[PDB]
Amino acid sequence: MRHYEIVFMVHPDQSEQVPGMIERYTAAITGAEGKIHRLEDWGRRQLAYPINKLHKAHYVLMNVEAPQEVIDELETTFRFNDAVIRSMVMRTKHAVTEASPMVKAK
Amino acid sequence: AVVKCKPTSPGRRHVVKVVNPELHKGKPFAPLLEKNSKSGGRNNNGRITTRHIGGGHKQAYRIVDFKRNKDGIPAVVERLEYDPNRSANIALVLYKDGERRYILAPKGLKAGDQIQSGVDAAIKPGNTLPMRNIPVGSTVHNVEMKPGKGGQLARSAGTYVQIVARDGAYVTLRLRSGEMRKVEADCRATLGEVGNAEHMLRVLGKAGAARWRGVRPTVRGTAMNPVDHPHGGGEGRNFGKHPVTPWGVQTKGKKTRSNKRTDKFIVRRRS
Amino acid sequence: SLSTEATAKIVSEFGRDANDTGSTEVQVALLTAQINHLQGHFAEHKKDHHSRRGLLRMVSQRRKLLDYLKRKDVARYTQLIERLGLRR
Amino acid sequence: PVIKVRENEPFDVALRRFKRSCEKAGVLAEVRRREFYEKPTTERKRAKASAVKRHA
Amino acid sequence: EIDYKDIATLKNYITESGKIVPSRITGTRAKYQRQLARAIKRARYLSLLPYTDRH
RNA sequence: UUAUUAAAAACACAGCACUGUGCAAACACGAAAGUGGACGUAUACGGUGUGACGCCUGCCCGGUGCCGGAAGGUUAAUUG
RNA sequence: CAAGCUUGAGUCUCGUAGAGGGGGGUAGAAUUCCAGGUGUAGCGGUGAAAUGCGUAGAGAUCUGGAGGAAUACCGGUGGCGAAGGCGGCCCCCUGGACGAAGACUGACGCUCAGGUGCGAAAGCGUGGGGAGCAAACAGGAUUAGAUACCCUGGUAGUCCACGCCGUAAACGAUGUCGACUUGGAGGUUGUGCCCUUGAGGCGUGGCUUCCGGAGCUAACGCGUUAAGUCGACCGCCUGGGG
Ligand SMILES: [Mg+2]
Ligand SMILES: [Mg+2]
Ligand SMILES: [Mg+2]
Ligand SMILES: [Mg+2]
Ligand SMILES: [Mg+2]
Ligand SMILES: [Mg+2]
Ligand SMILES: [Mg+2]
Ligand SMILES: [Mg+2]
Ligand SMILES: [Mg+2]
Ligand SMILES: [Mg+2]
Ligand SMILES: [Mg+2]
Ligand SMILES: [Mg+2]
Ligand SMILES: [Mg+2]
Ligand SMILES: [Mg+2]
Ligand SMILES: [Mg+2]
Ligand SMILES: [Mg+2]
Ligand SMILES: [Mg+2]
Ligand SMILES: [Mg+2]
Ligand SMILES: [Mg+2]
Ligand SMILES: [Mg+2]
Ligand SMILES: [Mg+2]
Ligand SMILES: [Mg+2]
Ligand SMILES: [Mg+2]
Ligand SMILES: [Mg+2]
Ligand SMILES: [Mg+2]
Ligand SMILES: [Mg+2]
Ligand SMILES: [Mg+2]
Ligand SMILES: [Mg+2]
Repeated sequence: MRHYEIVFMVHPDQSEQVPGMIERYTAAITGAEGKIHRLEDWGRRQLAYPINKLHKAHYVLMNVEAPQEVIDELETTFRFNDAVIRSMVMRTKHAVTEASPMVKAK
Repeated sequence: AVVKCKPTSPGRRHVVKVVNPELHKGKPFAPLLEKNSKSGGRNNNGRITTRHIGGGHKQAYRIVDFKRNKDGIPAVVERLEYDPNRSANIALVLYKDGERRYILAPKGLKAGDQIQSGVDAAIKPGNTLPMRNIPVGSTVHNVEMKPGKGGQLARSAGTYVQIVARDGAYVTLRLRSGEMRKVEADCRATLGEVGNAEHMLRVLGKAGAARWRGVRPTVRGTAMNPVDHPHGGGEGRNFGKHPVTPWGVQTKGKKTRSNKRTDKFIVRRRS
Repeated sequence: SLSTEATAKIVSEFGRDANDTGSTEVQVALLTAQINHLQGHFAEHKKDHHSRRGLLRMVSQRRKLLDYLKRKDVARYTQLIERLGLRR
Repeated sequence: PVIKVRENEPFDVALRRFKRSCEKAGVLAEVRRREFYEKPTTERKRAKASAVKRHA
Repeated sequence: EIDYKDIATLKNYITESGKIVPSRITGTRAKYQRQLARAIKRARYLSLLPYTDRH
């Protein structure tokens, strides 16, 4: 029942499924009695180096309080999904809700 | 678990057996049994066509599903059983409608596990899906060559197949021999490896253990007369010739594949 | 190692009050809960030699405390090793 | 150390820019160190000696 | 305290070739130089910063 | 194991190795249809050599074989 | 022997830093190989060469793919660990250390023959893997010779899992534990207070580096992290060879 910061970037050719992709993963998280601290759609962003002959991935950030058996199944759906090109789960000490620098860079 | 025997007799000194305690100690499922009588390596002309085959223990045949086409319906594994017809173990599964089938037992699968076939199944060891729905890089077994025909590759104990690439209507597989092969993407595969991976760790220990499996003794061609083998003859131990088969074809190195209609599917031969 | 509420249950259960954390029976029972818990770790991680050295310090500290308790008060010592299942 | 030549910049000032840029970027010394293998006991002995003779 | 997502702060601590500048020169204290290098390495993985120039 | 002058140090053997074989398998018996291999699928199957186990297994690719390569030289039917 | 005490030794509460250990994923740069494109006579190597590679199209250059190993910069007289040792990033399991204010137990302590465990690299066994490097080996040089130093290749090994071995200039060539004995300059990691702007300063713990005083030492040197002044216990030495 720990805090996690999750970043995943999406292939840009399926960027209109992104609000559908977010609200599908939320029902698995709030449905595990885990609370959601932040949820930021960053949009299309120029990559610093090419991945899979690409640039301009679609970045989504969220900060989550959840148990470990929900976050373990979130990377199985990160792995077997062909739309997520890159993801990153990190453990956090305390829940974060202040706006990130990516929201205040707009 | 490999176990060493104690040298209480000279025929027991070198015996190493593989003992699996999770196998079913009991009789097999009788509706899935058939008669299977032995050949002696003789064909319908009555002639020996393969040497060194004969005797051994009586065996009944288990009908194993290599097709895995009961799509959509879940199945729970009842127990693991011994199969005398192959090196791998088999599992008895129970579908929700009440059908029982034998499958090849993959690695790590116990009683109470849930398997499912079909196009919309989950990516976990034991499930069978078409290879256009399997991630590239996966380890699969019981792989089809034609769609609907049934699994033919990676059946022996501990064997598997890696899906190396998917380009178009074909996928490229790295076979267990080291061969790269194209197979069409509508063929099914089962996730995981085949179980019983320490089958190659066993030591028979004595000549009778080979005779229990229906293996007859091999005579060296150099131990014969010239009328019997190309290697025969000599006054003492003479060889003097290039090593050949009993029918005169140079063995020890010469390639024998001559099949022009399947050569387009083979990307790289083994090394 | 041991968590906070699993720790505080043993102090209320095995001590004189909720302030008595330092008595001999509490220290033996706090070591016994972690020693029995770390068996599941070392059944998976046989090659973890650097953690097993810290497990063996709890084993030698419980044995020294048990031999001290037996020399002072044997009647209290018999109650503890039955409740925890030590020495058979 | 990629350096573009700007407008009406002579040649010898962009040569000097390229020379100054890869001297600061540390490219020739990274290549000349990585040309032979050094044992980790020789790396520590050189590292210890360079730290002791940094005594002003 | 240092964050990998703060790209404008992290870019004042890399060279034009992308190498991390040592705190001998930048003057960062030792506790924050370790937090800077770990956070720069997280950002390189998300391709917010580059490892090199050529790529 | 040489029925009927040879029972052995010969044959087999568990173990070891090399080699072929991607399944309409290699291979074998069959003018062929088919069959065995196998209701097996490379942890498998055929051929060859050595012969439990222990310590081991050095140098040579000039000759013959085999695997690979294709610039070039030479080269049949066919055309004329 | 009995009864105590809290100063030694332990337990709990709140935090901090860390390449401490085990397991599973993943990323980028580079080398090698395979396929294709462009292109044409050299490449490679050395003190100079040759062996080798290359007109059957090399080396160079671009695109795509496979695979293994190691993680530039950060990076340090830096940190952790009993020692051996440990360095990309992420997750799971897990050991220790240190600080603050308290509360608790009440000498529960120190050392340790025999015993048990851990223990670099090389090596051995069984099964895998095999890019780079490289004992043995081969060829080319150098040389009086050259079983070498140099060059071109190259197998075991180096890598993984599970067992074995039990040795190193395994070194601080300095056993462990405790108390006492002037100072200076630093590093690292906590914490307290003061005008909490200036923001900076003064203390108080842990670990660590370099000088140096008394004292000690054959000298060199060591010097509050002692090789100074003492106590407890253990290991070990008795001329050089053999
Ligand atoms: Mg045979
Ligand atoms: Mg044999
Ligand atoms: Mg004869
Ligand atoms: Mg003949
Ligand atoms: Mg003969
Ligand atoms: Mg003779
Ligand atoms: Mg002969
Ligand atoms: Mg911890
Ligand atoms: Mg006779
Ligand atoms: Mg007879
Ligand atoms: Mg007779
Ligand atoms: Mg007789
Ligand atoms: Mg006899
Ligand atoms: Mg044979
Ligand atoms: Mg023989
Ligand atoms: Mg030829
Ligand atoms: Mg670590
Ligand atoms: Mg080319
Ligand atoms: Mg090996
Ligand atoms: Mg050399
Ligand atoms: Mg080895
Ligand atoms: Mg010694
Ligand atoms: Mg050492
Ligand atoms: Mg040292
Ligand atoms: Mg010594
Ligand atoms: Mg000094
Ligand atoms: Mg002096
Ligand atoms: Mg003597």
